[PDB]
Amino acid sequence: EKKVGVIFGKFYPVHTGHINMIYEAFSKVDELHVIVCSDTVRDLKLFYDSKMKRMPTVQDRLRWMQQIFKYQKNQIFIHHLVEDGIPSYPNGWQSWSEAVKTLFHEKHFEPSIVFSSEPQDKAPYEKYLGLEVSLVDPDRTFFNVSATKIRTTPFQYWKFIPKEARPFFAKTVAILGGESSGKSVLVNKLAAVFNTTSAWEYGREFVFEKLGGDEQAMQYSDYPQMALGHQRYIDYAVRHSHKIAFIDTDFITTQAFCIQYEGKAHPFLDSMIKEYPFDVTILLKNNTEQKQRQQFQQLLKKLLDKYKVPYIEIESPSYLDRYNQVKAVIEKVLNEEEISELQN
Amino acid sequence: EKKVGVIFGKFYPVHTGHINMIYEAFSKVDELHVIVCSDTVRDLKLFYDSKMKRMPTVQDRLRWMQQIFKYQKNQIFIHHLVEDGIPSYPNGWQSWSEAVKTLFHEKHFEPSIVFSSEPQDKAPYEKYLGLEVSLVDPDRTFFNVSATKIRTTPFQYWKFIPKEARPFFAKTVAILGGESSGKSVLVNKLAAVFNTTSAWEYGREFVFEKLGGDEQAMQYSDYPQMALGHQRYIDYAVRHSHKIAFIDTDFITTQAFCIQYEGKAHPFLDSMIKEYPFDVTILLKNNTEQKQRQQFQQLLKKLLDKYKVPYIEIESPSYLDRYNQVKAVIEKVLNEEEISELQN
Amino acid sequence: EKKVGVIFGKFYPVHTGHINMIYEAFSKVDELHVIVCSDTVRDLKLFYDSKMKRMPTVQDRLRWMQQIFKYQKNQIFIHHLVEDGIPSYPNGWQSWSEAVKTLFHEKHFEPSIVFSSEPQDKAPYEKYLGLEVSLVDPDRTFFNVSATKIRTTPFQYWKFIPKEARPFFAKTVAILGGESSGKSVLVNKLAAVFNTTSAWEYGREFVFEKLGGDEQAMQYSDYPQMALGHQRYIDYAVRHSHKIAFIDTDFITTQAFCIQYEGKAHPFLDSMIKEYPFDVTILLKNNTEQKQRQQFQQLLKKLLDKYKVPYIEIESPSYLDRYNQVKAVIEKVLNEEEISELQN
Amino acid sequence: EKKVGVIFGKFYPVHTGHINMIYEAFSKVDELHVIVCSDTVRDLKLFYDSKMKRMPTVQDRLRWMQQIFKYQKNQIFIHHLVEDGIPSYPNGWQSWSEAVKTLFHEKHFEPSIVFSSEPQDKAPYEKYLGLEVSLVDPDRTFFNVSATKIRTTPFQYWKFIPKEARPFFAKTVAILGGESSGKSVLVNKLAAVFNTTSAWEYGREFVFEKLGGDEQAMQYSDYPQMALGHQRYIDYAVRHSHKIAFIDTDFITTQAFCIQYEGKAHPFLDSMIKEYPFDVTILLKNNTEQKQRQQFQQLLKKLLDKYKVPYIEIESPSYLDRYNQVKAVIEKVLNEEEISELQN
Ligand SMILES: NC(=O)c1ccc[n+]([C@@H]2O[C@H](COP(=O)([O-])OP(=O)(O)OC[C@H]3O[C@@H](n4cnc5c(N)ncnc54)[C@H](O)[C@@H]3O)[C@@H](O)[C@H]2O)c1
Ligand SMILES: NC(=O)c1ccc[n+]([C@@H]2O[C@H](COP(=O)([O-])OP(=O)(O)OC[C@H]3O[C@@H](n4cnc5c(N)ncnc54)[C@H](O)[C@@H]3O)[C@@H](O)[C@H]2O)c1
Ligand SMILES: NC(=O)c1ccc[n+]([C@@H]2O[C@H](COP(=O)([O-])OP(=O)(O)OC[C@H]3O[C@@H](n4cnc5c(N)ncnc54)[C@H](O)[C@@H]3O)[C@@H](O)[C@H]2O)c1
Ligand SMILES: NC(=O)c1ccc[n+]([C@@H]2O[C@H](COP(=O)([O-])OP(=O)(O)OC[C@H]3O[C@@H](n4cnc5c(N)ncnc54)[C@H](O)[C@@H]3O)[C@@H](O)[C@H]2O)c1
Ligand SMILES: NC(=O)c1ccc[n+]([C@@H]2O[C@H](COP(=O)([O-])OP(=O)(O)OC[C@H]3O[C@@H](n4cnc5c(N)ncnc54)[C@H](O)[C@@H]3O)[C@@H](O)[C@H]2O)c1
Ligand SMILES: NC(=O)c1ccc[n+]([C@@H]2O[C@H](COP(=O)([O-])OP(=O)(O)OC[C@H]3O[C@@H](n4cnc5c(N)ncnc54)[C@H](O)[C@@H]3O)[C@@H](O)[C@H]2O)c1
Ligand SMILES: NC(=O)c1ccc[n+]([C@@H]2O[C@H](COP(=O)([O-])OP(=O)(O)OC[C@H]3O[C@@H](n4cnc5c(N)ncnc54)[C@H](O)[C@@H]3O)[C@@H](O)[C@H]2O)c1
Ligand SMILES: NC(=O)c1ccc[n+]([C@@H]2O[C@H](COP(=O)([O-])OP(=O)(O)OC[C@H]3O[C@@H](n4cnc5c(N)ncnc54)[C@H](O)[C@@H]3O)[C@@H](O)[C@H]2O)c1
Repeated sequence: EKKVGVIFGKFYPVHTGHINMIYEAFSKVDELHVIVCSDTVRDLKLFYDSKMKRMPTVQDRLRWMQQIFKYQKNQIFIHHLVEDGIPSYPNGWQSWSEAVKTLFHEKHFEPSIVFSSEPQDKAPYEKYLGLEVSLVDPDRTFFNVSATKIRTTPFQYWKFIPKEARPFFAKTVAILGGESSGKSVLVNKLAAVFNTTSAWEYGREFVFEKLGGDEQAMQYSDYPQMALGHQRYIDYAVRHSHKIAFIDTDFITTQAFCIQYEGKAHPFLDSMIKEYPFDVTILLKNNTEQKQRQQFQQLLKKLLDKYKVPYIEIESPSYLDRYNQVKAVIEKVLNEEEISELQN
Repeated sequence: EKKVGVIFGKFYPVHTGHINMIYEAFSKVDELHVIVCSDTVRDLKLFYDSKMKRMPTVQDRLRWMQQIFKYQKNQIFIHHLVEDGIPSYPNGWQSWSEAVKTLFHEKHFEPSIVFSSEPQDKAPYEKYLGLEVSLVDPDRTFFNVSATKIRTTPFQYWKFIPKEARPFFAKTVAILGGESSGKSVLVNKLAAVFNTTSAWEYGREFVFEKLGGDEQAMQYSDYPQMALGHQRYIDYAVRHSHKIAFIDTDFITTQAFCIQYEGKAHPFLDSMIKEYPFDVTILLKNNTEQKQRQQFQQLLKKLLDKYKVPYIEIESPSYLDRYNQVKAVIEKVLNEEEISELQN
Repeated sequence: EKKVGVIFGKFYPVHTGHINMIYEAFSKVDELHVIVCSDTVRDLKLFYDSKMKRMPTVQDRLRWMQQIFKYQKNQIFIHHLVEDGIPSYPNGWQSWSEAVKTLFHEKHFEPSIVFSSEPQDKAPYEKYLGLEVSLVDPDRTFFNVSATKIRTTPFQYWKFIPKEARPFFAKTVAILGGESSGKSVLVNKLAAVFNTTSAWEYGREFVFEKLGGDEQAMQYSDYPQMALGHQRYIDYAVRHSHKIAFIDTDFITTQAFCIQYEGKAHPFLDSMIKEYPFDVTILLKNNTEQKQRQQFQQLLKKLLDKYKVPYIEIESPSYLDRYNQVKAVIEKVLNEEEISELQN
Repeated sequence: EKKVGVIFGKFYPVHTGHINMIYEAFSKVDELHVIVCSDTVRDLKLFYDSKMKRMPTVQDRLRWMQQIFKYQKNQIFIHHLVEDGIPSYPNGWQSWSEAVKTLFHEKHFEPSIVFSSEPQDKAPYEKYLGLEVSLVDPDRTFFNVSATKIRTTPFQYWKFIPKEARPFFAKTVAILGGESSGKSVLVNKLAAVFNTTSAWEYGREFVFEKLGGDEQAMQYSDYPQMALGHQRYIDYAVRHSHKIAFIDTDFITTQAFCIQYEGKAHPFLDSMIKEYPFDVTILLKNNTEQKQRQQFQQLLKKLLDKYKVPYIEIESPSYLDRYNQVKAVIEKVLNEEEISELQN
């Protein structure tokens, strides 16, 4: 025999709600085929309509599934269905089931049962696709969540967002400032206090070594690697972030460091800057315990100003203070919003 | 010059409160020495007084620190101080500072400053050890927590327990039952619903292969490895557990499997059984959709009964039901307690 | 359409020769099914006939394949075929192709092409199974190797053995001796000199801490974990061994340590001892630079003697010497053999 | 007391010879300080004098040590000594020992013994630094190797180069060609045959999906990640390369793919191209079993030609052939050299 089932979704994004369902259906079959359906214009409207920074590609999405069901990749399959031109959901099944059928051929599989919620699809599935259907928790008894709720307010529904997607819904807070090191501790204490992650300044060991005598501790061709490692860090922090990820330094800090020590810029750091924007950038100013430091900060603003980097500069007299000021803004990110130079 | 500081603690256990502090002190020094102080009898009373399953050894403790501050192991050091015979805290400093001094010699380091909270120690530190002292968040402004609070009610203070210790405060729930597979899905759905982890049945692929024809899919010398892998799983689940970790099958299930198929027992599975007890063991019985299954369950109870394994057997007519029954008990673990055959 | 191919083998063991082939066939199909065929008695004769320490189970074998082709597990499948009762290779195809057919049904796949070498199978495959066949490097142009060559002399054909199997063909050399620490360095220098791996003594840090004052640095309930970690180490060393893996200490050393400090034994260490034998055990004696050490060595021999642990004791006056003596024996393992108390 | 030793080196590069030594010295001390000494102009001459592609920075070097002795970072330390202006080796000790002394202060450590080979240094060390010295294998009995031998002919001394450095001495061979897929298999078969590694084309799954209908399977903003993953791969391949690492596709192939499908280029791919050159680039042409393929190859040469990418184009009628042609060139890399469009 060999039972075989299908599933359709937009998975924009994928929540523990879908996830659970998919496993459920999977325990009822020997082989399950999971379809990620996209609509260039529809998807596009949902993205812009939301407040998501970057938009998840079809690839980004397929990959989420591809990953979530890796251990079972030998039974659970994942395909992409393109529904462009095909009339809006309520009615188009004739036109839709066409492509579905097409997929089933060029992908060589014939499902005989479909899983879902949205009862309103049973008959139609039965009609145009002619399959046995099976409702599964439509009342949302388990996993009281939706792609729209998460897409609208990520933080209120965080426990429902799989770690594969987190990158499209987490917020990164980068903290620029002088070698004060107060930064790093503050960056760590914050993550601690907010039960979340942080991503150190990659190569901080040499930064401190240079800055000190050693002119060769950090040189022009080092920067690229340094940046790339700082990236490895950030990604772990996001992958595991609770809602926000504190990032010690940012790529601009690295491009700043370079320039100051070589007079040159380095196209690679430039590229990184444009590739990995941050959600919130905070600038720390101090002046109470004289060198070339004031020059770095000068340089940071200049570089920050270019690139059009929205940032909110903090000035403070003592540690404990700075901590509060920052903690304050963050608190507004975890809820409130619209900052830009903050409500001060 | 080269500034150098010390810290004393019992770290029973270690919370994000201590952790934070230690980093703080660390940013004020080039080299920090962290002392884990033990008292055979004192420690012993605290353990038994609590409701912790296993007791953390001196090694277990040193290792927590050893690990938490691994990346900084080149500046932050960790030592063990034995305060047995030395009179109870309030007064004994003369007798205590003796050993401290002894450590500082046989460990070749001379700190010149000490960090802590508990102001009541400044003068004494200044007195008997003669060091500069520095209060740090005594009001517990950040990290409103204590070794006693966590030691008393782990779950209420979970966000304060580092993942290194979790094993001594998390609870494992093992679910025994037939090949029903409903187990596995249920075991996963549970972890999902409770935003926590689960540890699959290692080698489930072959279990299902055997059980089916293939008598060679799982044979006597396989068991040891199988068990050990199931262990790798459990440990990840605990290391990352939210408060509880659902464990598909247990070592007894493996020893049961063996016996049934070889007539023998296997000393190794036996050892594993006695080494890794579980916090809660749940037994699933079914009888509504006839083979040799009833024999396995029979065998499970026999093995469960020996070993003195406290367990609570669940009987149920349909999936959705079983789910509720289980979910019920769990809910009592996350709060209430004392079950043993449950309040039914 | 959807092309689909099969492959048959004993894979006892699996060499880069099979591996290569399988990928080759895989690039010619959309879906490849790889059959591991076993014969209780045949396999059994091949094992005993060889000089392999432990025998690879059907599970051990399926797992090798299961692993080697993990990334492709969604297209390349692996099945077990039982050919017991079925007449010896040359003739039995009628009886053999029966089961093959049976598998193809209860496993729901119908291949239409078979890959192999051994031309002598084309017609028969064409005959009894009726499939298109395709020779692939029968002249062994690439991968001049065989399951028998490796099974006979592993070391001469090491470059052909995948790391998944290495455990069944690598040799472990454990080195027991006093805290001399000369051990560890020697154990490392050896691996270095022989461009191979080594597996440290897990928890050496505390061993040295105990042995010194700290009676609580290593206590009875620590041993189990310590052992298990030492195991994690050994396995990495084997997984990556060049031909041999130097192991600092052995499980008996741990059971010895225990006894000496608790008077008890600990069933768990006992189990480990019986589970993980070593290929060569070397004993280091010294007496030139008085404590309780002579007692440990005494204890090691007593424990070694029981368990029936074949071992070769080395006595030496200075480091450089010991190094040569050891290096000597090893050299005989990489080639010659039969030692037991060595050729001295 | 607390014994403490130093070591000086250029470590250009670091071989298992140095490594071994350093551990040796380490077993004779409680704390060892390892100095990496650089000379802008000297180092620079050694690099150019050799045939190394990229030059190891001071950072690259410190990091090698920093890494090799990570597990022991709490006792073995690593420092950088700048000997610029200080007269050439044979004589300058007065001027050299000055800085050494300076380091010992600003780095707060006072060694009382020095390790090395090169006896000719004992007295001088004794003289200008006044330390107890200790020869260690000067006859190069163990580890018959030198920084110059490796720096001159890496492959002949591969077993002596730690995996941390491999990147500066391994060779990467990238293989460009059409979706033929013959590439990938060939790229893998090569690594197999040469007992070495390979780094697949990251995201090959979608490449093949696009190329086929799916215009959304791989879009403009995907490229950056794709590239970066292909990088993760290459780095593993080098880190573990035997002497050479076969790389499926190269960054130009990715920039080519982009352009062809968006008409644009993407600055990021551009940056990657300039950052990660390859040692040998091979181009595969085919014309025997018509689409838009000929256009890609056209595009590859255009992009290859720009960037000034030295490449050797291979034309061949059948697989087996191509394999030989390639295998041929490689064989010349493992020994001979100077190719550029090859000796054909
Ligand atoms: N044009 C047409 O006529 C036509 C007809 C049928 C389908 N379609 C397309 O097929 C796709 C199907 O999309 P969809 O509605 O399934 O997208 P979706 O991502 O919202 O839902 C995926 C599945 O998850 C289930 N689910 C969601 N949240 C759940 C929760 N909290 N608990 C349990 N289950 C939960 C849903 O019932 C659904 O079957 C769409 O692209 C749609 O436009 C089009
Ligand atoms: N907060 C950070 O940015 C950061 C970066 C590197 C390492 N670490 C910590 O150092 C310890 C081990 O260091 P090591 O000796 O392996 O040095 P390392 O540089 O080799 O560490 C790499 C390890 O750090 C982990 N890691 C990477 N980015 C991380 C992040 N943002 N947050 C937490 N972990 C991250 C990785 O999973 C990996 O196992 C771990 O506790 C690790 O968490 C933290
Ligand atoms: N017998 C004697 O006369 C004598 C005298 C002095 C010390 N001692 C011994 O020294 C050891 C010191 O133990 P301890 O009191 O530090 O143990 P502890 O583990 O409770 O505290 C460790 C440190 O963490 C700080 N801390 C704890 N919770 C915190 C939080 N939430 N936020 C910020 N900081 C926090 C504490 O102030 C303390 O310095 C004990 O073993 C004690 O018996 C004995
Ligand atoms: N829930 C489980 O018990 C369990 C066990 C193994 C793998 N997995 C999952 O399978 C996927 C990868 O499988 P694979 O192809 O590497 O097979 P694998 O058996 O090699 O997986 C080992 C991997 O699983 C992770 N892992 C181990 N125990 C785990 C646990 N209890 N919960 C979650 N992760 C655990 C480990 O960190 C490791 O990376 C991951 O998503 C992993 O989480 C889950
Ligand atoms: N009783 C019967 O009548 C009968 C009939 C047919 C098959 N069988 C069974 O089918 C199984 C087939 O075993 P097998 O002979 O394939 O075992 P095998 O493990 O030696 O070979 C597996 C495959 O690898 C290929 N191969 C091996 N070394 C190679 C190298 N260096 N380079 C390239 N290719 C290489 C072989 O040609 C073969 O197809 C056996 O169990 C056999 O007894 C039985
Ligand atoms: N030779 C050994 O037995 C051994 C054991 C542990 C660590 N190490 C080395 O220490 C360094 C990192 O230490 P850490 O800070 O992560 O401590 P750790 O104890 O956490 O190291 C575990 C790491 O060591 C590796 N490892 C495990 N057994 C190994 C073995 N026999 N040989 C080589 N590597 C092994 C594992 O893959 C893992 O990444 C690495 O260079 C590692 O090779 C060696
Ligand atoms: N200008 C001056 O007067 C003066 C005086 C003394 C030292 N120095 C500087 O100090 C540094 C010392 O450099 P170096 O000569 O040690 O560099 P190196 O990298 O070649 O050697 C490092 C160490 O490894 C040992 N070693 C190398 N290969 C070995 C092998 N195969 N087996 C065993 N041991 C091996 C060497 O004996 C040496 O002590 C240089 O920068 C040198 O110029 C300068
Ligand atoms: N040859 C390759 O380029 C390449 C790339 C990825 C994975 N793989 C193989 O796939 C298997 C596991 O895949 P997965 O399910 O984790 O997918 P994955 O993409 O998550 O695999 C990442 C894993 O592949 C290893 N890896 C990365 N680059 C590698 C390289 N060039 N050569 C060998 N290993 C490399 C990494 O160490 C890591 O454990 C392993 O056998 C791995 O070797 C190979």
